[PDB]
Amino acid sequence: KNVIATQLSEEAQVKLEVIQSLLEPCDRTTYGQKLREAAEKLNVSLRTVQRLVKNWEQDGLVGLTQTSRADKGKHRIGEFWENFITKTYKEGNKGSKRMTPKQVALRVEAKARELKDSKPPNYKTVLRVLAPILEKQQKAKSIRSPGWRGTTLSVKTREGKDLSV
Amino acid sequence: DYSNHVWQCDHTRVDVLLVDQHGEILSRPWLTTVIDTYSRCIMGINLGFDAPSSGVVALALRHAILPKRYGSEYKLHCEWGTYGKPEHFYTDSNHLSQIGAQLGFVCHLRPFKTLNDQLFSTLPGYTDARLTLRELEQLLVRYIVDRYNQSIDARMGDQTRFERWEAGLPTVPVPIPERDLDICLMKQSRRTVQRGGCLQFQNLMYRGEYLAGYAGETVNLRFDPRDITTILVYRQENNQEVFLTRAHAQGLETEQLALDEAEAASRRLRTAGKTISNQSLLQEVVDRDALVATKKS
Amino acid sequence: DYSNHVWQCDHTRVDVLLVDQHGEILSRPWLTTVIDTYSRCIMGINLGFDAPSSGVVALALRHAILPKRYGSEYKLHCEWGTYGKPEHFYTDNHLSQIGAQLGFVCHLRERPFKTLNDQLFSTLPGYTARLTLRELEQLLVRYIVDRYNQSIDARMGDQTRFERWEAGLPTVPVPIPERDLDICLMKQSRRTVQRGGCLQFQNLMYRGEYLAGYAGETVNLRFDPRDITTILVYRQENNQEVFLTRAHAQGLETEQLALDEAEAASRRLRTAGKTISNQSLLQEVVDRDALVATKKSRK
DNA sequence: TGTACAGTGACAAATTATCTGTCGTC
DNA sequence: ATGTACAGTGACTAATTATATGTCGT
Repeated sequence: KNVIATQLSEEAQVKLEVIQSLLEPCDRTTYGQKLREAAEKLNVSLRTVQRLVKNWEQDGLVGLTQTSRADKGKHRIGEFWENFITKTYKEGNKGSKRMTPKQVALRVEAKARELKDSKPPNYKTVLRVLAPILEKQQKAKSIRSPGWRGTTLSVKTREGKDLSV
Repeated sequence: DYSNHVWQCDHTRVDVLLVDQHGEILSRPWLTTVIDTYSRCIMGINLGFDAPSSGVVALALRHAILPKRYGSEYKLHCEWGTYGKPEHFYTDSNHLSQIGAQLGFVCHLRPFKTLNDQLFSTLPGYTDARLTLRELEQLLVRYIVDRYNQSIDARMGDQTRFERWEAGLPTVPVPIPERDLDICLMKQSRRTVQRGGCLQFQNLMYRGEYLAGYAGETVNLRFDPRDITTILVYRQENNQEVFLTRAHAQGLETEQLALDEAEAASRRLRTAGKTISNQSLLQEVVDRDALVATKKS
Repeated sequence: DYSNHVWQCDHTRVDVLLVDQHGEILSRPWLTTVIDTYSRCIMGINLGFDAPSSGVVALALRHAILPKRYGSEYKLHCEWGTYGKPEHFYTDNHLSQIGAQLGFVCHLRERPFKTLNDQLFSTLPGYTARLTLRELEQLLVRYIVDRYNQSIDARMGDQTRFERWEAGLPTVPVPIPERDLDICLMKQSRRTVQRGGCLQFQNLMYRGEYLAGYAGETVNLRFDPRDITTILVYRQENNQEVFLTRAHAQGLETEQLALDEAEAASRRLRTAGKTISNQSLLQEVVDRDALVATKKSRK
């Protein structure tokens, strides 16, 4: 479905400024020089303008505006440690236990030593691993209820019978 | 050279004052219209109390390029049918440039007196205001299409301007998908999703198809100021706004509702609350303190 | 042309390896200076491990503009009298603003090094591990003036390098107070004023005449890394920044500490704390959890 | 001059995604 | 489909009014 560009940075506006100039209908006898007069203001070689117009047609304004790397938000400690961190925090916060990340990292240190792993994760990674989990556990406090609207009303009896009022 | 090459966009302010559903005096609306160059055909219009900023023109683009669906209340004779992606567009902020770019047509921005000459300039409250904005929407699409567009042109009077435009399209006018033309809509932002995927908008309440997955999150809305009965919701990201779902107005008493009507509903609801006297509710405040002024520990 | 007319900045990277005030190897410094292109004398000079950059260039420019002085351990026989703005400063955007503030032209895009590099530094036991950046001060700031600038070139009027300087003025500079150009100093974006006007910086604590009224507010510091024993506290306005107070380090043994020494001092605390034989200490955590997991619920 | 630990900002070191060349027939 | 609803918020907008401008001035 539709992807809308917003918050275009100024170099993306520069990309727009060439695209809005290349939008003048052209042919091979005109594309080459009307591209080159843009390449000089892009200050980069013609083939990049070709990939720019390629991506512009391929995706629109969100094609000329760069997309974050496939690695963003994904850790390099790997699948074992990503689990073990999150496993350990999760078990430490059921019942009234309230194991915070530092105590998890102290478990991670113990685990690597007994695993004979010479490179345990640093506490900053462990805190970054749990940061989205902590935020998901936070959001649950805020979720608003729409409430009843207008004149029509009923009340929810524990008999399961909604008594109209 | 051909018709449908360059599309003109024009503005005026209609010297007819209007009255609201509950009797409030409305303003005088601005009229914006999209017309051919080489035909005199009218292909897009928007009318309202919004100033002729980028707003009313961005909608008047959307008006033309989509299939011209129409309602029975218009009592239309003719199908307008003027779909087609433009290729050049011409007007009196920059946002028009982003639309032109994304839709792939050059925007190179810098005749309404036909309706000043016509009896349109003599309806009540022209120049008792016994008309309203929905009545103009129904009548004006008719009185333009069935009469001011379908008639013989002032010069080159061998063709009606619609038919001069219709035959002159270099091939056939091609409609394009609706949902890709959301950029032309209005925008509202940082709305918050309530339990079950619910949203408030213009004192009305809304609900989405899959929006319940993002309760407690925040989302943006886009809409037409012509029927807010369903409005498009998108999830905000760092440099992308992705369409999520439609959301449907709930509890409204009609099948259609213009934005002006939500303003009027609120304004009547608000103006009722303003008439209530606080005289009791106020005097008790000073009397509570005058009592407590006697307290000493 | 004149001794205040045209000053040129220069830089060098030193060929000596340094040890801290305890005995561990640090690096080989960067070195930078400005030279009056009229008199050809080495004046304002900075030395340290921070690499040449607009902050370092601006810091050496303060070292040129401000009247030079020495501590009671030097009291050196030769001294710079250099001070004042040039009409033009050469180092061939931040350097534009200092010129626009002080009112001198900024240009950016014969040099003396061998008189120290080959003649002196190559002779030291630590030439390219047994002398310190407190010592490599005088081993430059003495010899650069007590020998190099005190030398005479007949190529330029047969006078000592600085005699041409103090002779060659169309109007002799007045000295500039230290308060007039803190813009050359370092910057700290946020610091919080603790109770009683105390402020932590570089693991030290500072207090100053009026700072306690700002307790629980945020202030900016500017400081000179050659001795952090004073720091300057600044309060930010809507679009201005006003000099708030000086501040003085509490509890120092000797009132001379440089930024480099404070880092190496704090690196002692860090290395000491990191020395714990913690592996015998982990046994508590795993056996505490094993005990709690051995307790199954009653139902 | 309370005490001082868990969390956090600004940064450097390391990893590695991907985008920029000189190019080849199209 | 719908807990409740008030105090505090944001995103503008009408009115104020501090003060930047363009010309003359000496």
